[PDB]
Amino acid sequence: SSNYVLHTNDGRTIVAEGKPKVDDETGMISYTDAYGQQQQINRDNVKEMAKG
Amino acid sequence: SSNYVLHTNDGRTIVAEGKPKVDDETGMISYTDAYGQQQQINRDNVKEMAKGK
Amino acid sequence: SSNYVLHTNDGRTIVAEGKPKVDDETGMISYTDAYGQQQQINRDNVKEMAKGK
Amino acid sequence: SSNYVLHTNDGRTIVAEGKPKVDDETGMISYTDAYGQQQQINRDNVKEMAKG
Amino acid sequence: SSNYVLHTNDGRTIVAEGKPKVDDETGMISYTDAYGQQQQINRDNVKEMAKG
Amino acid sequence: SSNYVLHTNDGRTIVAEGKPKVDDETGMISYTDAYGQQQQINRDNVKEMAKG
Amino acid sequence: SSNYVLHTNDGRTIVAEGKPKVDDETGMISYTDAYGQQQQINRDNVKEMAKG
Repeated sequence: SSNYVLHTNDGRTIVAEGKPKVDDETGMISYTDAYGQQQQINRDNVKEMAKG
Repeated sequence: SSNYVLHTNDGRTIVAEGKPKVDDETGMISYTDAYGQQQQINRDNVKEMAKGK
Repeated sequence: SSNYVLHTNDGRTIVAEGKPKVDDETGMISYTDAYGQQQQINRDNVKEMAKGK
Repeated sequence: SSNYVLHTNDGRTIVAEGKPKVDDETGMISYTDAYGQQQQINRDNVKEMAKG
Repeated sequence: SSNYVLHTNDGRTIVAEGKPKVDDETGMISYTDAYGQQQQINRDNVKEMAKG
Repeated sequence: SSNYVLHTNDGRTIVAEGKPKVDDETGMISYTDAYGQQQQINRDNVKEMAKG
Repeated sequence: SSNYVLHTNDGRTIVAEGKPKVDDETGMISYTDAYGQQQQINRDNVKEMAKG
């Protein structure tokens, strides 16, 4: 898939390898960063998301 | 479909191609912008929107 | 149709034609303004609502 | 009638004729004021409520 | 029965006759005070509760 | 019952006998302290909890 | 069998032995720390989480 770009509410821009989605087991937004590591972020700190 | 205009708490005015709707797998408001890029925005960052303008 | 007046948390009063209601597709309060335009407003920005003119 | 008084965030004391209740269509607390007009107030703006 | 004491976020303690419970019609915490009068308070204004 | 140690957001430590859990009737975290008193605390004021 | 790292609001970097998950009884994020102790932390207090 194409990369996705997340904009945090703390001024950061994060690249994800695929579409970030809520992990029903944690309630947080799960994604894979550019280094291929699985990450999760509090949804309250995610302002926007763009495909590409 | 008629475009919608969203106003964010950040002061931005954003144009969507169709009615923005919550995406069940993200919990955020999903839409496609005027440029055709698929975007999502936290509902807490949306102040209001209108159908057309 | 009965009109409503929405009072926002930012000092605005908006006239609605028909009772504003939560739109499950967006999670925001949906209504039609005095000009026939469909609008949506974040529930957190709605302080009170009065039925009438 | 059953008379209630709502105490709001901004310090107001509002008289309601009949028990105020959430309107599931709006998610807000619905009530009839001392003048017979139907009112609705955001739940987050209501601090306390009392019969009297 | 037994009394309960509620501690609000505004530095106040209210005595309740019986266990306060959410009134599903209002979404607030419902209880009967010492005066035997029906009272309701926004859950966001309740810090703690104790059974006396 | 096994003890649990709760830490509030305002920096206090509270010992519970038995696992604290949400009381569906109040929406708050319910527990019995080490001294046998039934208490409840607003979830928003609970930072963390540890078994032991 | 991979470990996880939780980043909290107060700048803590907590190692979890296993993927943290919400506990339906408390509504908080449940996990086991490096010392084998069962811990729980308010979702609102977790900024991010990383696998590795």
